[PDB]
Amino acid sequence: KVFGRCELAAAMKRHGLDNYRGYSLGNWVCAAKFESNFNTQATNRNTDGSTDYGILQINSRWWCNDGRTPGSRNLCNIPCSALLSSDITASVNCAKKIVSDGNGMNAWVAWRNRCKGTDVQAWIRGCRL
Ligand SMILES: [Br-]
Ligand SMILES: [Br-]
Ligand SMILES: [Br-]
Ligand SMILES: [Br-]
Ligand SMILES: [Br-]
Ligand SMILES: [Br-]
Ligand SMILES: [Br-]
Ligand code: NA
Repeated sequence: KVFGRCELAAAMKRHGLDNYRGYSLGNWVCAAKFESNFNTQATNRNTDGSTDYGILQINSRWWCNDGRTPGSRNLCNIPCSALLSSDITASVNCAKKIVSDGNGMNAWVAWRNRCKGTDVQAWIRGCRL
């Protein structure tokens, strides 16, 4: 599924992501835009053999199990395929764990490079919330 901007904002807010760990809704939408372009089915392979999955591009090296990342962890205790569903519940719960591990949203390199320090409120402007 490819979300619209305000559609994804409302779904993130319903799942408790707005202001989670101090990060306003616009930060999460911005990060979803540049990680996946709002597409739940997005996947990308990394050079070390791990793969990133879903709306927020969660890495198999640490967070989910895809059965082809030797030596990796499964800290969200989830199959990586669960992060590709049209329902964002699994991706949101895992992101909550990732953002709480000490480095904030700097875990998402596209957030640090393309969202951090910008006018992130523009990503929820004009949405009915
Ligand atoms: Br957009
Ligand atoms: Br594995
Ligand atoms: Br393969
Ligand atoms: Br683990
Ligand atoms: Br949803
Ligand atoms: Br933080
Ligand atoms: Br915001
Ligand atoms: Na893994």
